[PDB]
Amino acid sequence: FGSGAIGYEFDNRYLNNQEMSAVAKQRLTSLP
Amino acid sequence: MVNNINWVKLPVILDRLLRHPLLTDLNLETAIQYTLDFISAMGLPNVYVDKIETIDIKEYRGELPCDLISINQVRLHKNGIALRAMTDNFNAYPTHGEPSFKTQGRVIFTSIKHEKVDISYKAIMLDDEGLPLIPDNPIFLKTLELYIKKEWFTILFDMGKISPAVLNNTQQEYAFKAGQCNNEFVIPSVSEMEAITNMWNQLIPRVTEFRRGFKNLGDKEYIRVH
Repeated sequence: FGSGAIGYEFDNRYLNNQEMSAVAKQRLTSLP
Repeated sequence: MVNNINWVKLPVILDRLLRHPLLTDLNLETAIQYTLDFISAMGLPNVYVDKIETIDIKEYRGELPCDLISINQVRLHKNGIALRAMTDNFNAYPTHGEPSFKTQGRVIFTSIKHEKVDISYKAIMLDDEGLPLIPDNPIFLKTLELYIKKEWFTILFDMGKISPAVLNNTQQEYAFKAGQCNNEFVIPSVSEMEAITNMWNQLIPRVTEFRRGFKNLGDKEYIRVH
């Protein structure tokens, strides 16, 4: 059948947690 | 400063920024604000125009010029004797000396009641438009360009539209050129190291150059033969 309001929010939340991991590897380094 | 300050209009900085395709949404309006933040943060006294105005003090107060940014000295008009600074907490206030001044807004607060004073000050150089005019120094111009590129990239890094490696390169390159631009404007010319030489080499030390307009500061000290 079909209804995609919980498939959407779980997929949108998995890409959020994957994006959250990617921005936690960002470093503005502090050697010369 | 070794080089002369030849003046150019603000849109000459926009030919240089819009060579970068990520800085193509920049304006004159954004170039105006980021220039004045840059001009201030460097604090180079060669970028300002030296002016002198005589104002009259009515009662320990006088109205300051509209373009004034920093006072070089205030002095009296009839004597030429310079005013130092107001350390008094109770200045023009009576109960039941060496003259002074104090400036907060567009008002100067002196120690003298009814007197005319000369004020030597610094202003910003303007255009035919009432807009700032910047040096054509390609060191100044490059690091003003790197200033605006670092303020625009900092917004874009907060938005997530710039790599942290990209901003780290811009923050590094602005950091080098800002010291090179400081040293370009501060380090004296050959003709200013001669006045520095004459102040430094003084057998009888001259310790009252503030009373004059620092006029005889770089004068050479001569000793008679005996």
